[PDB]
Amino acid sequence: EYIENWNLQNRRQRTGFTFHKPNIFPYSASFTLNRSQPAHDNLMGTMWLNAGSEIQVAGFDYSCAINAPANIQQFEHIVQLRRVLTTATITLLPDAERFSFPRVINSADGATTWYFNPVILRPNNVEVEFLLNGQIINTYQARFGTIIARNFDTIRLSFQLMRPPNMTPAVAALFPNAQPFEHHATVGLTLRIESAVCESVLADASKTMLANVTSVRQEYAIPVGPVFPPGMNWTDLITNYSPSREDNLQRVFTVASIRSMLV
Amino acid sequence: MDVLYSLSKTLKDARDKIVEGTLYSNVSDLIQQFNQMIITMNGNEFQTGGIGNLPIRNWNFDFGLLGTTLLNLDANYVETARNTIDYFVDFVDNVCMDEMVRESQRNGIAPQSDSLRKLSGIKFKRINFDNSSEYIENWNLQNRRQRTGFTFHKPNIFPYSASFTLNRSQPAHDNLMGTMWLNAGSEIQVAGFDYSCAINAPANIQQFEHIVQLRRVLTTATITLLPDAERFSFPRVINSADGATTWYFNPVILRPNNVEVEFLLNGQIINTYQARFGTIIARNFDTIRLSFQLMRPPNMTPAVAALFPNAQPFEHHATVGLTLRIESAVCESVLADASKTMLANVTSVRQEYAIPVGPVFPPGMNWTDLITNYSPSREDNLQRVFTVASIRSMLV
Amino acid sequence: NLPITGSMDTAYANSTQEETFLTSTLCLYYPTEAATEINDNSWKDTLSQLFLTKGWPTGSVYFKEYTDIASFSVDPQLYCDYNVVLMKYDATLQLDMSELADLILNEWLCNPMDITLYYYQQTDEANKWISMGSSCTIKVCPLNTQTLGIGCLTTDTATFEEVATAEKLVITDVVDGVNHKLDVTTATCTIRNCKKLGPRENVAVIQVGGSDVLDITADPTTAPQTERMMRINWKKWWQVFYTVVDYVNQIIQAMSKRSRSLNSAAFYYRI
Amino acid sequence: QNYGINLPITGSMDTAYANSTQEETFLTSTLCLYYPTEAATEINDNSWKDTLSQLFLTKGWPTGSVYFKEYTDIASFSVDPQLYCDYNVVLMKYDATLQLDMSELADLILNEWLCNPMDITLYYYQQTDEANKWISMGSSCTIKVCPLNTQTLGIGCLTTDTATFEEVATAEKLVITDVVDGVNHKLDVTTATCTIRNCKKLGPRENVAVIQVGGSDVLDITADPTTAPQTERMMRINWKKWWQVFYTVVDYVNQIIQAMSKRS
Ligand SMILES: *[C@@H]1O[C@H](CO)[C@@H](O)[C@H](O)[C@H]1NC(C)=O
Ligand SMILES: *[C@@H]1O[C@H](CO)[C@@H](O)[C@H](O)[C@H]1NC(C)=O
Ligand SMILES: [Ca+2]
Ligand SMILES: [Ca+2]
Ligand SMILES: [Ca+2]
Ligand SMILES: [Ca+2]
Ligand SMILES: [Ca+2]
Ligand SMILES: [Ca+2]
Ligand SMILES: [Ca+2]
Ligand SMILES: [Ca+2]
Ligand SMILES: [Cl-]
Ligand SMILES: [Zn+2]
Ligand SMILES: [Zn+2]
Ligand SMILES: [Zn+2]
Repeated sequence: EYIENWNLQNRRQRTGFTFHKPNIFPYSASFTLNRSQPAHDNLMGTMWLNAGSEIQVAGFDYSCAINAPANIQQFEHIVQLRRVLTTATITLLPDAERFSFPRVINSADGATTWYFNPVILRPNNVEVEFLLNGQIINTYQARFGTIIARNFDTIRLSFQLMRPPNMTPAVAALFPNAQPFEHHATVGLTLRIESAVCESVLADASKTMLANVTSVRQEYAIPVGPVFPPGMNWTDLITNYSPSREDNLQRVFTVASIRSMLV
Repeated sequence: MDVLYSLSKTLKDARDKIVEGTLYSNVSDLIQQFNQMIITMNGNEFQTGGIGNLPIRNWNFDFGLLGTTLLNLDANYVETARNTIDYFVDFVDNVCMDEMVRESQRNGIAPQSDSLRKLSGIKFKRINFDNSSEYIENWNLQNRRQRTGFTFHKPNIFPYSASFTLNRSQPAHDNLMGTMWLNAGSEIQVAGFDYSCAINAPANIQQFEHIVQLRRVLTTATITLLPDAERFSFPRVINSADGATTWYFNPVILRPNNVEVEFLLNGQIINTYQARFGTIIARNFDTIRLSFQLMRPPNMTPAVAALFPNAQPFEHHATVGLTLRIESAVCESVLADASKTMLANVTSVRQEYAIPVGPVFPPGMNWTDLITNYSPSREDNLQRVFTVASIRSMLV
Repeated sequence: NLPITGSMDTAYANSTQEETFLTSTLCLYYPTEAATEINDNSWKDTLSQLFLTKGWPTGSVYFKEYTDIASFSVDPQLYCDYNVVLMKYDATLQLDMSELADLILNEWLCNPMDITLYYYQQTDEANKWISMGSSCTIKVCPLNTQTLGIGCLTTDTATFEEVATAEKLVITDVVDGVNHKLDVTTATCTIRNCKKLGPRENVAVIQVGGSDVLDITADPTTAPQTERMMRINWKKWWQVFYTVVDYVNQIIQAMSKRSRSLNSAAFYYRI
Repeated sequence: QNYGINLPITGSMDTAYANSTQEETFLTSTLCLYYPTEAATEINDNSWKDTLSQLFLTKGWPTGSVYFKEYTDIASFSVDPQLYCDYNVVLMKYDATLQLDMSELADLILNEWLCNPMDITLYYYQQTDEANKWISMGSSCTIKVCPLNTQTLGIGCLTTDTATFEEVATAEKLVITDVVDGVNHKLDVTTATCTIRNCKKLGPRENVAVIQVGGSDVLDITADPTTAPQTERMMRINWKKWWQVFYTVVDYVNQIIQAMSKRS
């Protein structure tokens, strides 16, 4: 596969690399607060982990959309893939198990810590958009399980916290009309790229090209050069995946495969 | 199918082996096969497309043979070969696409496109040679009515299903006993919950059962069983079965008791594991039966004793969870999994050309609907389109 | 009872609050001093019109008056689909109000206790002796396997231990597994062997003034305040009724339809 | 940072914690203690404010920043209570007979209100939603209301005759009136001694902490009967001497301040 793609790329023909669980997302555990105040007690926003081939996003409203129009709070998340993925199998799951337990989270500037006490509700009007160059390619409305993204470079996940119009007394207690809010209504979403195809080389869960190159560079204490980040760290590399980096990385990956034939 | 595969395999071998400088000895058999393919295809007219937005394309084969006298291949030879290779690769890609977008109910294993039906003629069998890929090999075994086998890393055998069954319920939903589960792909998370922590249960034990029926028999399955269900271990507000109201779930996780997983085939116990976690092997099964128990802790610390009172209200609901993940299995039928790409390829081609919904597959090639109602006709059509997709993936 | 299977993807139905208000009845129970302070003969009509502004049909909100906590506790007959009891707080009656709450916030399966011929006991923690009447004075004499008394003589009631005196309602809880001779005034009291089945979801108790003192569970380690136990500070009763009317949706959200199938045939204010 | 409901703010879950900001906030913040006259009565020392300032200085505050305001009692303090310090701590003596007045005062000062003037003579007034209340203040606040119908005629009352009105307040110094929403009400108040304002509860007031001295939990700062929340700014202590109360407030001032958010 690697020498075939090398020959095709020398001829400016369409390349293809098949990746099981491509490491396409640089590690990023971040949050955005759309409504906040210094006490951090009535917060509306989103928190996400983009790691490897997984997106875990969660929109939290502390007021449970009591004052929101139509009792709906709209959450949106956008992931800009650094390379176009094609023929991608993607698992969607309603919940984000990573953002469903209580946690104490730093402030954006680190000054203070705020509290999160999730109570998880079914995400509502779930809409996954797979876009390419700003155009919608694939759309999945309220679809969970396996979906296919045929060609995209952007993932747009739009979901909603809908306040349940009816509540049992135990449920009705958790969401008062006004502050203080102790149980914050969170809607999750988990996206897992199982296998995809990329015209560029990437790390993935099944191969050893990146690990081989990193092992060789560390074993002989290769000083940092002007192309790759120190230690061949994949997060930095994929964050700033320049064409020069892509060329060098394809070269070393092809050489690593050639070496793996024998070593 | 075997002829289409042989065309593709010949073209891939020609691409990989007909390279500048190589000994003619390296390619002599390949050159003979390639020239035989030219001879067989010459004078034959094909038409692909004409379905959805797939454009109608006409294919005419009048090619010259490759030379055989060189000692090493030069640039001229490679360019001469590459022109014909390009035309043939385009033809094979279009035939594969034209077949991938068609389906039939009665005879879905048989070819559907006119070009592939023409290629099934006897005269084209001269092209046929090494059928080594897993999918073509299984295709030939199925045609010969031999036992077939597909290896799947994380087979997508379970249709998406996030549901709950309440065995004890009230309109206020505050003393609830039951279980909730997610079946998705190769994962099954189940969790039995007792709001009273089995205080009124006969022996302070609440028994929970979960039966999952696999739509196809799995063999040689490596499964990982873990004693908690992270999916049902955090507080959530859940709709009611009719959707009229919402109830509250406030899990506190106890380890499951007397865990018993049975892998069944035709209602017969093939494999059984009691109190076993980590890696287990289910050799041949179509049903998974998970039985677990919530055992009220006989001795409690003051905090634990405070969690679980004698009577209502019940604010901390005792929960026991199981997690079952099929990492690898073998099935006699084609299935979507995590490592392959046939389903994504078929769906991509059906989407890019706006193929109208046919009488076999669910709209949009949605896998949940396909695997929920995985009928023999659907299996035939799916094996056909998956074999075609693999043949296409050899070149495109 | 049958298993109910639900899909977690099911769509929420629209609000049913309007329909339940249209098809149900609301009984309000308040002390007579509330009517005394309000001093208006048409105030029932005013509250009905305000509830109509809140959605309830005219004629569905029933107003019932009781003299005081002690009197109301004699066989309280809750009628409507939803019952709201405005219970005045008195620092001296913390137990009694609790008992009243314990009587109306829970379902009870009761059978007659013919003490004068039979010896009784409490099998489990849910078994209580509920005594109601004009004057419930109950004395207890614990017994034993030999049928003697422990600090009490069956032939002499003066030695019976004292657990209730001049009570309109009292819940008696004794040590389980022990037989007790009972001495109560059958003329002014009736005692029943009862089991608390569970919460009674169609009854909410609003404590007017005071603090949290209610204890509807005999267990000393639990004092659970369910959503149906409200508590409002007050200085005027008109404000109390205005807040009950205004937050009626909140009050009913804390309540649920009774759901219990009874053996009895009582009167109800139903539509 | 401020109150960015308008615009998003993004943060990384790896951002290192800054050091403690307690010393800096004590250095840049003014602290006010609101106590009853009884406290100064039992403390015969006249230089006691000086001593408390010195003790706070030992606890980090600069010696120009800790302030002490006296009020006669809860009834009088509830008349336009002005809190002008970055951190406000109201030591509120408990009485069983004034529970509603304690709750009204705490609700007024533990929450933010957007208040507009009312003209009970010129217009009728209704309450829009569960946040819309009427807050009446002054020397004596006697408030009577006549609920109208869609025809503007009174319900159980006559607009012409104020005597037929319904009485919701008498001689009050502060009262929160909560009537049935969406119903126009004719109002009669003692405008000479009672200013009534149409107010909306915006949210909690984060720089005011009420320490209830002695008693129990009686504060109900919500007009919803189904909720009696105890916010972390609502503290309670048991007491026999006021010097010990002041010492407790001083010693755990770090705990009291970290339970409040500085003035915006
Ligand atoms: C539910 O509410 C929507 C929103 O107005 C309305 O269109 C619909 O008819 C209502 N009833 C049902 C059964 O959907
Ligand atoms: C924070 O505390 C550390 C530990 O003493 C100190 O070195 C540093 O200067 C302080 N300030 C900052 C801004 O880190
Ligand atoms: Ca009593
Ligand atoms: Ca005695
Ligand atoms: Ca007992
Ligand atoms: Ca108790
Ligand atoms: Ca007052
Ligand atoms: Ca009147
Ligand atoms: Ca109101
Ligand atoms: Ca309240
Ligand atoms: Cl995997
Ligand atoms: Zn922040
Ligand atoms: Zn894998
Ligand atoms: Zn239900």
